[PDB]
Amino acid sequence: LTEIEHLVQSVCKSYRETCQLRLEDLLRQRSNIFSREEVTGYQRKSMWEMWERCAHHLTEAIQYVVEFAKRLSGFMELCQNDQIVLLKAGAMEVVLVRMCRAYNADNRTVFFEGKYGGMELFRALGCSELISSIFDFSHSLSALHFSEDEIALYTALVLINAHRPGLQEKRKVEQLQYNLELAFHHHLHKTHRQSILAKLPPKGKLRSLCSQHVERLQIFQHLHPIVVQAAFPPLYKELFS
Ligand SMILES: O=C(O)c1ccc(-c2nn(C(=O)c3c(Cl)cccc3C(F)(F)F)c3ccccc23)cc1
Ligand SMILES: CC(C)CCC[C@@H](C)[C@H]1CC[C@H]2[C@@H]3CC=C4C[C@@H](O)CC[C@]4(C)[C@H]3CC[C@]12C
Repeated sequence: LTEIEHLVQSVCKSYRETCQLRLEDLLRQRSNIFSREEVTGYQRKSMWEMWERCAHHLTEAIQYVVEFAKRLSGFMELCQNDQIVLLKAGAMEVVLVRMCRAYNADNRTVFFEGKYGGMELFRALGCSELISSIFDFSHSLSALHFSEDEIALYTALVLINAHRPGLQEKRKVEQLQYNLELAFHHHLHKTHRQSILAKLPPKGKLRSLCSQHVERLQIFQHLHPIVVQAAFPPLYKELFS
């Protein structure tokens, strides 16, 4: 079997081992929806408590994407500067894509702390426009009905992007990117799913939504800082303190 069919398998394996929540569990749990009383309970929480909860869930989700990245062929062989550049730009873009698996377009709910709730769950954060943007992005992805393997290959390409400003070894990233692009294109062809290519977000869209999200996270972190045990300290230090 070709270098490319092995690359498809290695990316899908890495994804399955780092996917954090099982799609089968997320789909089954769709009927499990926060009550009016449970929603009011969350809305009455202080923004500092809701921040602690959301910051920790987002940090944990990022750490799953760091593991994913570390398991991609060639990622660990990049200079550390380039590993940091790709993960700083890319890891939260991958979390925002991964969210569509935990999103129900039927009732516009996301899986959060054991049940499905709407964006009004997060009212205490005072972030309505940003959170509405994140829900809308997930709503856009949900219409693709991404397979686990499509999500794996697409999110590998979200990360392995030679056009990120700051790369020291651009040609090493291009070589990895070309192989992952071929793997993705090969797999869509093999599975009669080339139709999703025309429906993928414009790439400026994910970058710009991600930029707004992280900017807001950095403001909360400045006001009420959380600490975690860094999975990748050089990267952690490029964002935390
Ligand atoms: O475990 C780690 O090594 C690690 C763990 C997390 C990151 C990482 N956090 N992050 C955030 O936006 C973030 C989050 Cl998710 C929660 C609270 C505060 C923040 C903020 F201060 F950075 F704004 C990112 C964005 C983009 C890329 C990587 C990361 C990086 C490294
Ligand atoms: C401070 C503000 C910006 C926080 C944003 C609030 C909402 C949008 C956040 C808080 C917790 C987040 C979730 C935390 C963990 C996961 C699991 C991951 O596998 C997919 C994304 C998903 C499901 C996140 C989606 C976005 C989320 C629901």
